[PDB]
Amino acid sequence: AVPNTPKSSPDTLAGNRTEASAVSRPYDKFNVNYPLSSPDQARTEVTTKEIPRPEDLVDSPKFPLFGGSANGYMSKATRERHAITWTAKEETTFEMPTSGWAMMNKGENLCYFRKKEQCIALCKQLRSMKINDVKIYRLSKDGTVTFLHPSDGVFPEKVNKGRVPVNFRPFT
Amino acid sequence: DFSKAAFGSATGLVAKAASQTTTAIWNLHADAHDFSNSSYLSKQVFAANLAHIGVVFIWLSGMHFHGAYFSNYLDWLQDPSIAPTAQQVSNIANQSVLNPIRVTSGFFNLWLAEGITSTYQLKVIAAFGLIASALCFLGSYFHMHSSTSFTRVLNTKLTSLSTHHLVGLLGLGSLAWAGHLIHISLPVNILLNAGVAVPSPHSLLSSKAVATIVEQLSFSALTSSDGYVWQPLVYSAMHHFALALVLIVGSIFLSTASNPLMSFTVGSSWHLVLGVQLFVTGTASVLYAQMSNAYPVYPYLLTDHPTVVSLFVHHMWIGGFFLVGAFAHLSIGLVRDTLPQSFSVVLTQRDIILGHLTWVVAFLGVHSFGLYVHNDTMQALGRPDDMFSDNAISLLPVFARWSTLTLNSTGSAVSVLGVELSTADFMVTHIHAFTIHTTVLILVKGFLYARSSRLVNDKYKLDFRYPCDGPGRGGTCQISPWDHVFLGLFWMYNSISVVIFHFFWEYQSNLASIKASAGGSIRALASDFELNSINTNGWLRNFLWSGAAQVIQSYGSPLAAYGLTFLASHFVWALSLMFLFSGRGYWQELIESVLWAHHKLYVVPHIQPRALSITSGRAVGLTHYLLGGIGTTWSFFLARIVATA
Amino acid sequence: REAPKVLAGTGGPLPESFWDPAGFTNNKTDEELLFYRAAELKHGRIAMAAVVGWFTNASGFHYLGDLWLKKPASDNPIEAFNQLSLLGVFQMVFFIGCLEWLTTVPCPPPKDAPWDVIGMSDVLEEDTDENPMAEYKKIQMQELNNSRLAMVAIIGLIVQATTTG
Amino acid sequence: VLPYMENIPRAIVEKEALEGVLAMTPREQWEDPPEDSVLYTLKVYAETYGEGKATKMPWWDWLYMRFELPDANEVSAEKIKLMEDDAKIQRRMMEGKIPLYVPILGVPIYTGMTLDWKPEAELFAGDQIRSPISDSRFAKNFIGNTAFYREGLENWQRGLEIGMAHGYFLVGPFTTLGPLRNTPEAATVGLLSACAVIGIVSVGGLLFGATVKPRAFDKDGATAGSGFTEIINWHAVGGLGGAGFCHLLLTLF
Amino acid sequence: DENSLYLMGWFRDYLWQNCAALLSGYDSLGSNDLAVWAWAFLLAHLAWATGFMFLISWRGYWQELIDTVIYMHLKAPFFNEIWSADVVTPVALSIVQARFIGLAHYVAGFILTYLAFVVGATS
Ligand code: CLA
Ligand code: CLA
Ligand SMILES: CC1=C(/C=C/C(C)=C/C=C/C(C)=C/C=C/C=C(C)/C=C/C=C(C)/C=C/C2=C(C)CCCC2(C)C)C(C)(C)CCC1
Ligand SMILES: CC1=C(C/C=C(\C)CCC[C@H](C)CCC[C@H](C)CCCC(C)C)C(=O)c2ccccc2C1=O
Ligand SMILES: CC1=C(C/C=C(\C)CCC[C@H](C)CCC[C@H](C)CCCC(C)C)C(=O)c2ccccc2C1=O
Ligand code: SF4
Repeated sequence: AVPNTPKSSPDTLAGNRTEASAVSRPYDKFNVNYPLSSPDQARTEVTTKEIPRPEDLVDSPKFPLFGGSANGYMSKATRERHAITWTAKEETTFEMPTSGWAMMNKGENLCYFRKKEQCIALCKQLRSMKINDVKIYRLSKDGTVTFLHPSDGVFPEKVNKGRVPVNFRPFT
Repeated sequence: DFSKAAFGSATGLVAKAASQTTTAIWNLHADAHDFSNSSYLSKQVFAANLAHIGVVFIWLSGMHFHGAYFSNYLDWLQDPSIAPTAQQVSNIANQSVLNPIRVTSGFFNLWLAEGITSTYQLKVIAAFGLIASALCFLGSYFHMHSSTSFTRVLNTKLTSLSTHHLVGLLGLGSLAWAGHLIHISLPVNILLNAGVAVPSPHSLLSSKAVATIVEQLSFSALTSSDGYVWQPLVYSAMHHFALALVLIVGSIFLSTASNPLMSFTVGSSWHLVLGVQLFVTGTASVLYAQMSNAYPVYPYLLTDHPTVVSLFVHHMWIGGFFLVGAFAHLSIGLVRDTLPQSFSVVLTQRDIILGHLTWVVAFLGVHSFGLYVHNDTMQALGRPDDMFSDNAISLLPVFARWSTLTLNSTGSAVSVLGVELSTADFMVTHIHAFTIHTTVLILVKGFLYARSSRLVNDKYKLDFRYPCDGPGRGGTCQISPWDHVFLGLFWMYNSISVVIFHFFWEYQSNLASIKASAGGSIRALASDFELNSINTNGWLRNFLWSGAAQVIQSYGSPLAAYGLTFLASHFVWALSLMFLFSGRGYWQELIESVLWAHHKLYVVPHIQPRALSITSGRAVGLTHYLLGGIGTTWSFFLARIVATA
Repeated sequence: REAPKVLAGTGGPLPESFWDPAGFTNNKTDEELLFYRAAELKHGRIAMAAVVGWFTNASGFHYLGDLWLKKPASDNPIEAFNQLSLLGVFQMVFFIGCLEWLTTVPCPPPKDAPWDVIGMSDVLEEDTDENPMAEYKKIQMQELNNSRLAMVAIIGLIVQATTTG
Repeated sequence: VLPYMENIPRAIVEKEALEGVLAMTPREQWEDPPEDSVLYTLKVYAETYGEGKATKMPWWDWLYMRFELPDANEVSAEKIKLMEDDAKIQRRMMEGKIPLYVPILGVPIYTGMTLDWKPEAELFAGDQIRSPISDSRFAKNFIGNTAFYREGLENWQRGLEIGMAHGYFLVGPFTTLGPLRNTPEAATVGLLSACAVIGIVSVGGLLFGATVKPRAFDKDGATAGSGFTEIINWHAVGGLGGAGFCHLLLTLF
Repeated sequence: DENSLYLMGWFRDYLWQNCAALLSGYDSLGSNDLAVWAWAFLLAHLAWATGFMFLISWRGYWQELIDTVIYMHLKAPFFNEIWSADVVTPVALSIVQARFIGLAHYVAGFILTYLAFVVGATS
């Protein structure tokens, strides 16, 4: 719909969001190994086939029982998306990070959010409800998927091998 | 045992080293009535309510005691035009100037409406009020310590509670008051207005008095019963009888089988009930404030102008405070509930509702204050014909000037209440609407963005009252529902201050206009409000600066107390500015230096001095701001309306 | 004789009370019967609004015309309309013409429901048995019954006036 | 059922009341109800009273029990369980289709229609929600047929139409409600002011096209913001035209 | 020498007394040469209270409100095609910026109020 959402594609409305962020904010860049801490840290790779962009999913079976809300991300106004892929043991209710309530599926579940903070809040809520394997992904403008949160497979609360200290200052 | 547990909070405070700080004391005060969720929460709430009822009974007993002993109530009965004073002031220091304090609470008019003619009756009422307070304290004790859990009253026994309140409390109280009116408040006022002496009130319940002296049931009695001070009591008695009948009939003719609190926890249910109750009480207070001067109901009430002004302003302030507290407790109930799925439609239309209200507030503010600033600019530029006034571009409130309808045996209130409105009324009413909308915007935003928001996505994990989430995301200060209530209290203060300013200026303008003389019948505009309340300069000159002469020239007069409270209110209001503008960290470092000074002299307090927390500092600043502003308006209004009326 | 199934139990003394006592339904295609329902609903909505306008004009709530005439307008809605300047009457005609144009050229109504000029059938689901609060057919019948009643009520008002005063 | 909910005397609780309490309480909640639940107090009174247990109780304790326990009708009536089941089915459905209330006199009044609030394309999109004001066919074909969106219109046509509308509107609030209201040249001054406002907003639109370059109207190839800039230029032209037409209709007639 | 001992003197005889002519800069009767200074008096009070706004209310509230306003803009017709909030994103003033701007309004109203009062009193 044209009054509900702008008629132009998100890329058309974005204009030159890239090549201007590199100019407006030349400091805003990710390090060579963003989700991880060391170059030799496996760096599991996922593609759009595994976690597709939300505009390519309509009535997906992995979506939870969500009725839609005005508090979701800005389609056609933002292109970055964060996705959560967690597997349930039973169908129960949970709070969406954007307010409102959704009901989890019996098996696989998949949600899309704009900010990573919403995904991390949902992960905290789910882990408080005894849920493992909560994987958080990031969707870029061109569809490249970056795997986040349990980046090396082990949650950051638990120390794991192969994790080089970062921003560690050897004094008080 | 119980005495040991009375200071149990202090014992717990000193038990752990983490609670050996002044911040622990301030938390102990802030979390005093915040009854935590437990098996005895409902007992605690009900007992606290009964204790408050006992406190109010103590207050009523004290007021009747002052009326009995420290008031010129009998002299006021002999001459209602005299100043009602009910607070003697002893000769200590040098305060003897204000020894008779003109009380403006309307207790004299109330007691006259109750048929009270002797100070012995006031003594009896004070004694029975003390007895009732003692009974309420006994009942509150009992319920807190030995009674039912009361946990079923809001979910299970809500039908019984609502039906009892509908029939017994409300209807039977209205019926009993109608009986009291008809039997002792009408006859006593008849015998006082006629000046034929008043017998004992019980002698009116004899079936041989005027009840059977004449059986005529209309406006005809001994000699000539033409007292118009008496008719409002007749109308009140008829209203109470009709209200009792309709309440009793409709209570049994109502479903009442719909409790929306099934999905809420007991604590959240209590908070939501408190919020809706506060909304109802606040709107009732505002309605009574309007109706007090809209309709005469107490004997010799309209004549006593300070009483009318005080009743209006006090009830407007109480209504505004309770309306804000309504949204405060709605936010508390929403954020403290585990599964508050009931507000799903509004939490999913969060941004839609908030943004439409934002546009409404922006539109109203720009339009109303732009009318005011445009009038200011045009009058400054010497362009009175370009202003917004009756002699210029006229913003006549047409929707106000129509209430005509088919009669069907009606009268009086079938019109605009016999008052014509002008451009000034239109503009000030739109200012009122805008300020109310902004207060509602802040409160509704606090309610909606209570569990989550686009900025912080786990605000429900932060509970109701938190200072911030941090300086991140650009800064997240004042996101809590508590902080939204904190800002909404300022905007309620602004709204109610403008409302009472409008009422006070209109009241003084009407008093001056009716003081035409008798021959002067072209009031033109005159109507100082209608002619000058169109500019901000008009207000600042002809209302604030003009009426401040009474309160600032009160030294050496009985209103010197009002002058001193005016000054103290300004002082407290600037101290509020101190608390609101500053921050916790600086004061913490200052206290660190002061505490070093203490340690240098072996003083070393162990309750470690900590400055007020961020939320505590905001609350102290808001309390001082409200106190200072409301006290300034209180002193100003009372001095102006007592000296000049 | 039963309903033509394109109307399908949508009126009468009861909802399934196909009432036509004139043969205005037989041998008529579904488009024509949909047109009949659209005309009935438009006439209704216009009436239902006109009755409220009449009773709010005959009750003294006649601003915007109190100001235009610069004097209190007549309570009688026919005389009140006659008091209006031809500029105002033709402005009303032009606005209704613009509204009718809107619902034909740029915003044509749904083919299967020409009465749905707002296109409400694109956001509402239906009345279903899983819905405990399903009342869409009930509110459709409320609209139709109040439409049919106000269609004769407004004529009663108009012909009662201008012939009795 | 559970052993303690068997042969409970009517004095403690009615049979219908017990059935209603069980109906409104989750099945897993039994055998260990929470302290604040009705079922917990009903259980506590179920023991120590009935069959071989204590058959009598003091009057004060009887009053306590009566206050703390339901009384079947109007509290645990079958209609109340029906309403609770309806409410839970409603909340299940709103995760999906939402019933439509409208706030009338400040209180939400149910209409009878149920919306499709769930977005058509992206479930978690915050701006793809469906409302009759923004998703009904009238809205789609009204905003879609406006000059800014109407199919078959060149950029200059959109600009000209929007400008004509804006210019004809803007002459209004200036001829009357202005400094030179009661003057013979009120219409001319209003026309000049409307043309000035059209020019200022057109300069603003040119500024937007030069800075943001919206690119939503550009044809193939071309340059970023060419379509929007053409729209704004023809909006200026149409604004002048519509303002002149309004001034003409004011001077005449 | 007598009324400066007590602060009600500082109000009545200084501020309330010396504002009599300034407020009459413009009224229903007309406007004189002090009209500009009464207008500046009001303007300075307005600036001072806007500083009150920036000092009392802090960021988070305003950031959420601005987020909702951005939602209204992005959902508004005829403008989502043109403004995607990517260019000069509207965010609430930072805490330091807000404190400075509130202080600036406070002192601007301070200076202009006292200048207008001095002119209206010593004219
Ligand atoms: C029926 C009325 C009512 C009731 C029963 C409650 C009950 C409650 N409120 Mg509440 N509230 C109300 C009205 C009410 N409120 C209104 C009208 C407002 C808007 C102003 C609020 C705003 C509000 C906020 C913002 C908060 C509460 C909170 C609370 C809870 C804890 C209260 C506490 O510990 O305070 C203890 C008692 C005090 C702090 C009293 C101290 C004195 C106050 C601050 C100033 C009084 C100054 C005085 C009038 C002037 C002095 C005289 C002068 C001459 C010197 C409790 C459930 C808190 C909570 O967490 O809830 C869960 C909370 O954060 N309320
Ligand atoms: C916001 C409140 C407000 C309002 C309503 C007015 C109104 C007015 N001012 Mg004014 N003014 C204000 C604030 C306001 N002022 C302030 C704060 C100042 C101080 C800077 C001034 C300073 C000022 C001066 C110095 C002068 C005026 C003048 C005027 C008059 C002519 C203005 C003009 O040309 O209109 C321009 C109007 C428009 C361009 C139209 C805007 C409004 C349209 C109709 C909105 C439509 C929205 C639409 C319905 C949306 C839905 C569309 C959808 C259905 C498709 C007019 C009576 C002049 C005068 O003397 O006249 C008496 C004049 O010389 N003003
Ligand atoms: C009332 C109403 C409405 C509506 C509103 C509106 C929106 C209005 C508007 C209106 C308008 C707004 C209109 C307009 C018109 C315009 C015109 C009419 C124009 C014209 C122009 C022209 C014609 C021009 C021409 C030219 C050119 C083109 C250029 C050159 C020059 C010339 C001049 C040639 C609604 C539905 C909402 C609802 C309620 C009712
Ligand atoms: C001053 C100040 C403090 C310091 C306040 C403290 C340490 C409170 C302690 C003050 C004492 C308790 C004052 C005691 C009362 C006074 C002596 C006045 C009352 C009695 C007189 C009238 C006689 C804060 O902690 C703070 C925190 C956040 C924002 C702003 C501020 C702030 O402005
Ligand atoms: C009102 C308010 C805002 C909102 C105010 C904002 C966002 C600034 C207002 C901008 C004014 C209205 C000008 C808007 C832009 C103009 C068109 C000028 C543009 C100038 C640039 C081109 C340089 C805050 O961001 C804030 C932050 C922290 C504490 C308190 C507050 C606060 O009180
Ligand atoms: S200034 Fe204070 S309230 Fe604001 S973010 Fe920083 S610590 Fe929190």
